[PDB]
Amino acid sequence: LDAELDQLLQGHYIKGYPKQYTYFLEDGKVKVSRPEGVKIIPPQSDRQKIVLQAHNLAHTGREATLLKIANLYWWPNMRKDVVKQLGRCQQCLITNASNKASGPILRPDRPQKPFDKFFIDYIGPLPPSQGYLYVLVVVDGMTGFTWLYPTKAPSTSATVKSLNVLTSIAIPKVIHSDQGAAFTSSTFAEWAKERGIHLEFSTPYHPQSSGKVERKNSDIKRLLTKLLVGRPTKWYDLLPVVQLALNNTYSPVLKYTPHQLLFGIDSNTPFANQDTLDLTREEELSLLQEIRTSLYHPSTPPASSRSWSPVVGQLVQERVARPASLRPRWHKPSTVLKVLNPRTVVILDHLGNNRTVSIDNLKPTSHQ
Amino acid sequence: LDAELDQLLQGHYIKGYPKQYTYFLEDGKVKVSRPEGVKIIPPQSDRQKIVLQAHNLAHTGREATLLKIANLYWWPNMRKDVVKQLGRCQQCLITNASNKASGPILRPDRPQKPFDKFFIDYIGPLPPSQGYLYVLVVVDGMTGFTWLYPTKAPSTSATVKSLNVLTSIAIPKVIHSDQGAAFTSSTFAEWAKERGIHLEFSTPYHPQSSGKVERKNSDIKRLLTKLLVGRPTKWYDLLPVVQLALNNTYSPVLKYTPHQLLFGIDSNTPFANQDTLDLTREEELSLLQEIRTSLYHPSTPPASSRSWSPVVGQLVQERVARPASLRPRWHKPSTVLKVLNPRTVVILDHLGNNRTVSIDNLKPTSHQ
Amino acid sequence: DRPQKPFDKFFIDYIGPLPPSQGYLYVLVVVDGMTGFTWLYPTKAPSTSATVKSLNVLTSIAIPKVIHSDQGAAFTSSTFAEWAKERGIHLEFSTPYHPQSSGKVERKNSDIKRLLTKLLVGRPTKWYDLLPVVQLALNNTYSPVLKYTPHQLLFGIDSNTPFANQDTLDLTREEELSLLQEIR
Amino acid sequence: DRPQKPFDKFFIDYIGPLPPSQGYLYVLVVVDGMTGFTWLYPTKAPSTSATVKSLNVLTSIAIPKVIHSDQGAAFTSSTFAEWAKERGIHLEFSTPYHPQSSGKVERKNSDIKRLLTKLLVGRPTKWYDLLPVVQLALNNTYSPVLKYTPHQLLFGIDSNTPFANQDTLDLTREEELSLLQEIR
DNA sequence: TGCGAAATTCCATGACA
DNA sequence: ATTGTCATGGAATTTCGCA
DNA sequence: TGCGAAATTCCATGACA
DNA sequence: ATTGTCATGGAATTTCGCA
Ligand SMILES: CC(C)N1C[C@H](C)n2c(c(O)c3c(=O)n(Cc4ccc(F)cc4)nc(N(C)S(C)(=O)=O)c32)C1=O
Ligand SMILES: CC(C)N1C[C@H](C)n2c(c(O)c3c(=O)n(Cc4ccc(F)cc4)nc(N(C)S(C)(=O)=O)c32)C1=O
Ligand SMILES: [Mg+2]
Ligand SMILES: [Mg+2]
Ligand SMILES: [Mg+2]
Ligand SMILES: [Mg+2]
Ligand SMILES: [Mg+2]
Ligand SMILES: [Mg+2]
Ligand SMILES: [N+]
Ligand SMILES: [N+]
Ligand SMILES: [Zn+2]
Ligand SMILES: [Zn+2]
Repeated sequence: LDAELDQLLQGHYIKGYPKQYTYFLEDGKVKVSRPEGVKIIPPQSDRQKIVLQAHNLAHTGREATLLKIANLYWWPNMRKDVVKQLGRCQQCLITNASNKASGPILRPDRPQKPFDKFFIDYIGPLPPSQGYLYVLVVVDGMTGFTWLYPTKAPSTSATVKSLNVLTSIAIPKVIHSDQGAAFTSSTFAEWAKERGIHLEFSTPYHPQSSGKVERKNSDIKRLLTKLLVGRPTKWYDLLPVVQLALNNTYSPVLKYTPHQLLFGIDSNTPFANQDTLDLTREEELSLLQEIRTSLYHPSTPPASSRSWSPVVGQLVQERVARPASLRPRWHKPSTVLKVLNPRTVVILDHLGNNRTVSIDNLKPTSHQ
Repeated sequence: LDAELDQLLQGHYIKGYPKQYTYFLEDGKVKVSRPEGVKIIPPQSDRQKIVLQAHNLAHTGREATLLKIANLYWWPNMRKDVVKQLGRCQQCLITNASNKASGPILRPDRPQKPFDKFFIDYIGPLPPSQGYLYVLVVVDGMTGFTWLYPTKAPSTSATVKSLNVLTSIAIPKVIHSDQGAAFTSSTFAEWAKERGIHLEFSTPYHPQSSGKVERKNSDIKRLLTKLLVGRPTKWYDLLPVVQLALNNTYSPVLKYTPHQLLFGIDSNTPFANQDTLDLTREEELSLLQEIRTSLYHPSTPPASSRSWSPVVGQLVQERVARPASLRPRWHKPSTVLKVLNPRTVVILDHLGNNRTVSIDNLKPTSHQ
Repeated sequence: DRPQKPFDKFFIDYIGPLPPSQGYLYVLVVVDGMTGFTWLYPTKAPSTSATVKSLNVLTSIAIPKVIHSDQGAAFTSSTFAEWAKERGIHLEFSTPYHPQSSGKVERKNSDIKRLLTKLLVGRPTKWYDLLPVVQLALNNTYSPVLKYTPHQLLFGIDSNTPFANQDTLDLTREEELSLLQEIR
Repeated sequence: DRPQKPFDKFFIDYIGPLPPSQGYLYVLVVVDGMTGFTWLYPTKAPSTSATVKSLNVLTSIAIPKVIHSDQGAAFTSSTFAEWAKERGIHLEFSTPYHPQSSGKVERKNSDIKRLLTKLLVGRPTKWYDLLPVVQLALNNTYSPVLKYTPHQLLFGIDSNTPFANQDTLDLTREEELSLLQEIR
């Protein structure tokens, strides 16, 4: 502080203060004559307070804060002291946006068999039809075969009624859902356990994770839309038609319909494929197993040039889910406990709970 | 039709029917033995009806429609007949998504002088503060200097009261706004004409066009957020503070504050820049004019590999603005009258009105 | 002739009246000829209307080329015939008083009745809830004649509920004297 | 000594009472020393409170290093002095009964009073609405001594409202006999 | 053994609250 | 404790029909 | 006439309803 | 008849301090 600045005035050399400039006293303040002009060198014990006043004017980041300070002051390594404060401003940390993209998505292996994994979700509220408001959508992970159920509410009891009808056909190993009330209720958990079904949940507010069923929702709404053009939106009676229509539609990349992947033979629907007419059912189920294992599988795309990847013990912040008006978009900083995979982490949250979370719903806390 | 298919059976050659395959009669239907298997050749007069039934099952696009037809049929150039129908399906055309990106954005010249162009917009509803709900934001195009006005409603009368206070300082040549009710009212038009101000409107539902003020909104909300952390959202009293704070904040790319660009000298605010202390006001306004003309200007970025560009007389469709549940996202096809620039067009809309529209709110109608 | 396939022929039929379960009285029985797979639907009556309502559900999953039944009024109505024609299903009737299926179907329909009878004693009223597990049992029951269950033949994979406990299916001396009391 | 600059010194002062306009009675007059730029604010009273409320608006646009005024009660209150200190503004008072500005400011303040007087006759009540156009006139009025208008000196550009019609600013014989009637 | 055109495959775009 | 997906229609590439 | 480190510049990211 | 913008903080590049 005053120690350093005294030595400096009597022409001694201090590290960080380049000797080639002339440092002097004026108005009771140490000054230096810099190419930009004459600037005040505040004592070290003064510097934190200057940075803070500078920063607080508008809660500016590195450069804009520096530029204010540089108007009046100079000292060695200012940005280091600037950054020091930015890393300590609770308000900046929880309000600012991230500027690093997530690592490239994973493309999980397609479930090997029909009934290995169901993806499920609600669509709605839709306009009332027969006093129904929602649709339960169930998509088999392997085939993309889909079941549609109209419900009055996205409730556990409606979900249970629906799945009882579906599970009459077969029981799935796993059902995957987002964390909607209907799926996280303990009533639903009992119902699953009763049947030896494992429940698997998406990281919260990250519907990409339920991408199989989400993507199918789109198709469902799309078809419903086309069918209802110029009519009132009476969709209840259409659900069966949509179900059948979609399950029997080709995916140009696969060259198969969901029904074909499920049954290995078209039922009596229009333009039924007749290629296996001469094979026995046994020869047919044989070609089917072969088809099932050789389906195209996409691979993880290139990283963006500014992606970030989670490391154990790193400070990260969770995105606030339904942020109120004028409230920060980010929770307080928290710590990465485990890296489940390059796109999913468990964090300890200052409360501190364990939370399993998508990297897309995180940012790495800036300035360490 | 029956003509063509008769010639074909007796071993004659018809264009489009490769001679190397054996065509025969069976069940009263012309068949051909194709590498994929035996397929029926329907008479030309039958083909449109087949494509349509195929297509209608799920309103599928090219490949998925073709794959259904190919199960039962063959004829020359099927996809041509497939595409023919897709271009005629009103429902597909107005419901499907586009798969071509817009051409790369324009970066319009920065208005040359303060007061050449104002960009204006409302933010809100915000939580009530002193019974105020909205903010009128006014951004000078050249400087980015900003004026903030709290209003009870995004109304013409509130806008008029506000601009009367602002225009006391100076009158702008042009005011640019989106097409919010407040700005498009004829009361507002009178008010502008009275003062020789030209009103310039964004293409509808394309706030990029008001990007100067929109971007400033973000900053405004951001600062308000930071200031209100842990307090109730009493923002009314903060507007002045935010105004001053933002107008005096550096843009690291420019190295200037909006106030500096407006006045060429800092007023008595913290960390005021002192570099021109020895210049006369006249020398100062001279350096200012120089600064103003040499500010960094961004250039139009590279096109995406699948962008489309509007051509006069082309069928295009306007995006529906606030589409209802289960209703198409696109209006009926319309015609490009004039190409104002590579990113803006005038279309005649089937009603038919002239509409000036952003390319981002258009798609080129598929299959011509 | 081409080998027999799933969806080639559905065998349909009603079972009831039964003791009211959630205001249901009948069960519409659908069995795929080739795989022996069974679907059950509870109805309030053996009417054309209830048949249509039920098969509307099934045929939004898979459509048979041919449906076969006896000459039940429900199935011989011209309403049911319009329905089938709309859907491109050929209807096939067995001659009156002489029902014909196949060995496989006859046996399956026997099991169903036998299985139902077994579980509706002790709880003649809880059957509506039980339909799902009846179906799973029936469909994951091993076929003596073919090496496989209907599940396996329909989907070409093992099931996640293998019913290894091939039951008695017969009535215990408890259940015998209990079913003679519900009548008496 | 360093050359004189905008925001170096604001000269403030009140004008009134005036005839009620939208329940306003006074005008707070702010003139930048160097540029001669004028800001006007209508108040209900020449109080510290109304001064603070008004200057709060101005100083959210630009803050003067020094404010100068006479010894009005409004300006000599310790409330106004707390306010200025918070904002880092030095307050400067002219000695009582002897107001001192500069040639430029004195002349500007003369114009303002003269201009106001001119337009409030015929419509002594419509002045609230007129403040904006008074300011534009004042600020786009050519300075004999310097080559430029306040607008030009403040912003370094020409204005979009050049007031080429440098008016009479004097009272017509109509306006003279009209202002002797509002009093009488 | 190479041509023009038709078929197929590729793949960015966008939307699933 | 978990993880994007896939219809779409121009463009790009490959294959076909014929020689 | 070249080194290590500090300063500056670059620039993808994301959000303005 | 009109048209994106620009704070942000790591990384990349350039400049500085010294020799
Ligand atoms: C309340 C319960 C837990 N819920 C919470 C979240 C709202 N959610 C669902 C849900 O079904 C969907 C969606 O279909 N989409 C649309 C979507 C967007 C991108 C994508 F890749 C796929 C789908 N977003 C959703 N959101 C999570 S967002 C991103 O809005 O926070 C949700 C829930 O059921
Ligand atoms: C009702 C009136 C005409 N209005 C209609 C539209 C809604 N709008 C405004 C408005 O102020 C804003 C926005 O600030 N943003 C946010 C934004 C999004 C992207 C971007 F680059 C900048 C800003 N979107 C808006 N929209 C046009 S969207 C894209 O939602 O249709 C609008 C209007 O005042
Ligand atoms: Mg959901
Ligand atoms: Mg969803
Ligand atoms: Mg707006
Ligand atoms: Mg806006
Ligand atoms: Mg019978
Ligand atoms: Mg006075
Ligand atoms: N996986
Ligand atoms: N421009
Ligand atoms: Zn901060
Ligand atoms: Zn269609």
